[PDB]
Amino acid sequence: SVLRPLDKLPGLNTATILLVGTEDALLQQLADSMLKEDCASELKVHLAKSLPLPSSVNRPRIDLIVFVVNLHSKYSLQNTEESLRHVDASFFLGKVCFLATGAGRESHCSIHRHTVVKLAHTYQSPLLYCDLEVEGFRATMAQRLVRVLQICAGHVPGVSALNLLSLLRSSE
Amino acid sequence: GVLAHLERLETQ
Amino acid sequence: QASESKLLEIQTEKNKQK
Amino acid sequence: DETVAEFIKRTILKIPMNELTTILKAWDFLSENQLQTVNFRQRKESVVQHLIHLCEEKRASISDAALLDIIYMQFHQHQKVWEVFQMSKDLFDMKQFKNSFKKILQRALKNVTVSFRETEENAVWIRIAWGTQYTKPNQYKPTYVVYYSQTPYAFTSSSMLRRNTPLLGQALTIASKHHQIVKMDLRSRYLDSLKAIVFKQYMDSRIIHENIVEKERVQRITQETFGDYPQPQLEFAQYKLETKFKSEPLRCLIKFSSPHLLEALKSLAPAGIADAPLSPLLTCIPNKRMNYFKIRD
Amino acid sequence: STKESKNEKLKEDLEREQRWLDEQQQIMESLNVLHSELKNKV
Amino acid sequence: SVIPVLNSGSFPLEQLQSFPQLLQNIHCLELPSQMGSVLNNSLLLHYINCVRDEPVLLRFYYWLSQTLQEECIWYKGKEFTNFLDTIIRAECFLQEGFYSCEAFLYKSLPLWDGLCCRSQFLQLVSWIPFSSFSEVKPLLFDHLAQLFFTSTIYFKCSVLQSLKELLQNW
Amino acid sequence: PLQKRLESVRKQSSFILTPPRRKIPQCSQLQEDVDPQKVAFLLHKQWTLYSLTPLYKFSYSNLKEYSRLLNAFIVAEKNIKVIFSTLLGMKGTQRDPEAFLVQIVSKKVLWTGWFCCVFGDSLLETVSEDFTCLPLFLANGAESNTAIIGTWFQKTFDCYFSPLAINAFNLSWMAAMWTACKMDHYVATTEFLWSVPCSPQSLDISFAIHPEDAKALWDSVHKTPGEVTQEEVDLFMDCLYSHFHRHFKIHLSATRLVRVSTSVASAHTDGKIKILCHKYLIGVLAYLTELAIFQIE
DNA sequence: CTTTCCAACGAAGGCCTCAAAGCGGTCCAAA
DNA sequence: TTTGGACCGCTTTGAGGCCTTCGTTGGAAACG
Repeated sequence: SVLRPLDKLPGLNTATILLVGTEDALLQQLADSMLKEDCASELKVHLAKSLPLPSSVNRPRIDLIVFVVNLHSKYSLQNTEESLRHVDASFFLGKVCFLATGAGRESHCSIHRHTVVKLAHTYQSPLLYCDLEVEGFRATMAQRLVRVLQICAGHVPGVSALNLLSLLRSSE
Repeated sequence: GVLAHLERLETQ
Repeated sequence: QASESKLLEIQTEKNKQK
Repeated sequence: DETVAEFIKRTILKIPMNELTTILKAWDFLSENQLQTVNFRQRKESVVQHLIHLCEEKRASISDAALLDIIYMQFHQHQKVWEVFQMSKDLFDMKQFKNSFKKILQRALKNVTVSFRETEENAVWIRIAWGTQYTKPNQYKPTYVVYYSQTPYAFTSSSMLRRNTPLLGQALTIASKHHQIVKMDLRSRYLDSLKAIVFKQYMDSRIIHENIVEKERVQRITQETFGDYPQPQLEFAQYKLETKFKSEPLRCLIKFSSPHLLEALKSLAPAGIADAPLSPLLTCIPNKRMNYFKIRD
Repeated sequence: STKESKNEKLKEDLEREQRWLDEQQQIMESLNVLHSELKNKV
Repeated sequence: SVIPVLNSGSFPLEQLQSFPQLLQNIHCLELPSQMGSVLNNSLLLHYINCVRDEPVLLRFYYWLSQTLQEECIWYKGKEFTNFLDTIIRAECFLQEGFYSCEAFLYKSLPLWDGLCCRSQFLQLVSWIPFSSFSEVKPLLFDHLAQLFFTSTIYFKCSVLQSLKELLQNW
Repeated sequence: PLQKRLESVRKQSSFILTPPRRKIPQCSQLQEDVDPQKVAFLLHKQWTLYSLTPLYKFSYSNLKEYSRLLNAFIVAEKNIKVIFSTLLGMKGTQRDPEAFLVQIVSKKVLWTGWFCCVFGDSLLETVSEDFTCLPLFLANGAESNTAIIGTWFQKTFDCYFSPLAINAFNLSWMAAMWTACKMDHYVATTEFLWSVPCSPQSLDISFAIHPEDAKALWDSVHKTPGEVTQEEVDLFMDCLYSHFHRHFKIHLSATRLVRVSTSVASAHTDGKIKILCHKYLIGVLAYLTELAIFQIE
């Protein structure tokens, strides 16, 4: 089931986020950091291990896609590229983002960061580096994700997803 | 100075 | 800049008599 | 004798001074007044010298020293690796069993230092110090064998038993009035876990988790395979495999090392590292009572 | 509050700048007089 | 120790305890075995300002770069903040930026969360050597924009102050 | 001067270029200047890795002065002596400086230090004439002695040792590199070690392959003769992972590789190196020499 | 056909480190 | 000002890592 950003209608001032990865505990902690504070708009969090997403007739709009990647394991990579085949190209227009964890510890980074940099640059998608283990870094990434959600969801008048993509674009 | 002031502003 | 030039010239001449 | 004196000294040095008193309460070879004459707050050299004085005042022998070593082994029971022997093919008596075992081991070559110590749950502990035809048995390379009355299993610490393994096995099976004796390939250090295994004696509704059916299935399968009870403390595993590639058979050899096995394996499926149903080669460790494995297609 | 904080920050930086300027001054006269003395000696 | 202990007709370095002594013996100074003590000793900084010596440049570069790497890896804090403050104070002098700090910031900016030592990081970008606006943007200003478009408004004012200071310095 | 072009070259150093292919080392006998006894002492020993900034004003002549200075520092810290030796034949090129050994002998060698650089020219291309570039340090002995020697070197030559680390990517690459090497005498089966990431100590998988099976699988996944390519390494790892999952349905790919051992040499992530065969020894150094540069730059 | 040694390497005793706690000195609360 | 109490200091020391030695079948090589 290929996911589409333009399937249904969203709720009244409602925003949704999707997190796809392997480490369930890290996803739960990241969602806890997400919902530590709530803005004016209500927020829904979805966590999944792989794509295509399980079928559900009651699925609301998923306005943001975030893939967590650990440089500690190639298994998370293979998961990401296998899951990437179950989403349309329209999500790639600023509705998709990549968050790499553990990049600071160069000794613990199994795969080289050049690989994920090339992967992100190939699809022209934003790339973010953070460490979920550290509480401060996790919190900072928490307001970062909340506010990028606010930008992409259309809550603030003036910009869209393609605008922020042209903002967050890398030179090469 | 003013940079320490801004940092103590994000502390809030 | 003036001090750098002065130190350069004094060092060069000092090595010059040596 | 000086040999027994230095043996007792070495055993005491092995014993932590914090529990030496308990050792005496378990040893009981020396009178309680002699124990009172020695304070344990003073220096280690002083206390060991006083213990040497006390044992020299009485008659120091090999049996009492061996009993002290046995009880030290009981209190520790963590410094040796244990293997399990099975006997197969109904009247028992302690005295005649001891007599027969002693006679067989004396008939082994000429002599051996054998000591017995009955323990709770019918745990007869036997300390054996081996000696050749022309030398007194050595007390620096001992072995321990644990026997349970009217049971088809026995435990052995194999530190130097590889020198003469069949002798101990035949002696044990003839003393146990059992015909067939075999060694299963099961080796571990936590002796109590071996005891258990051989006898089988062991919220923020805004978040909308997806694939929750997978999580609830994997946790249920893991719980059904492992169980709520604390799994036996097993520390080493090793599989020797030789199977066709199917992707001339490839010969593989894996060793699992863990301070607490059966728990990291229990957490693999919740962590998502392995599939929800683990392979039978890992789910039957307490079931099959097997530690070393060889499987072929 | 940022405006005050930067005001005193700039005042402190300016004072440090005059301190450094003063020190490098006598540094310059010392270097020049040493250079002249060495030139005259040779 | 973050700053190595100093170990020594050239004027001995230990005898350098007064400003007139430096004024008299500037010509016959000798380079220290380790120049880390040059940071907290302004006396040797005066000679460093004009020495323009190639080997000491590489020696201080490797020194400060490996020091920054070890401090950063050991952090994951107050001593690190104080050391970076001393580095910034020294950077205020010499009226020119260092390269070890530049390389460290280049390496750590993509990994930077934006809040570890924000006060320390944002004052180093002020002292960045002049370069064409075609190599720094792909490596430096991209992550700067990444933080800027998503971080706090006060952080935006912060980076604005940093860039205006950079413009002034350039 | 050198600083400007050095800035430019590390500005050009970005993680954008493809990883270049590496030439497989060939069977190379020890060089004539190489003393077999010295390397035999060096080989079959454990070494700890350290990366070093180029030496400042290092001379190979005044070795006795260095030895007496280290002895004075040691006695200041406190029947031992410090010996400096010069070792020939283990430089990758003529540009690479001469290598030397430092030994601590108790008047029985207890601590050994090796300074070397093989095929390391990028550092030598960006250095002035005064400095000596031997960024590779191998330590073998007590950690206290290593710390003391490091303190002396920091005080003397204005440099540090940094504990060099090896990630899973580099370790897998080097594993493929030595499994590409041809060994006449397969005297050690290849063996890999893993570690599941968990705060409590958990299972550590060790996976061993018979040398014949490993060589056959390698030649099956060997495409470019005499060269190793990233696709070869990736398919090697993928085949191993597929075999492991076919065996046990466990995704080994979600685990951290921590140690890789083969017939010729063995490496550990913390910085442990064991060398057995001299025929590829020199090439080994060259590879790890690049890592020192990659830590310096 | 027999005997002894090198090898394969396994293993456990011993060296070496440090994390633990009791004893000792010193400062500060109380008489 | 004097005395007791609690702090931090110091030494003692218990446990784990680790190198090396002992033991060694099993094969190879010499042979009454």
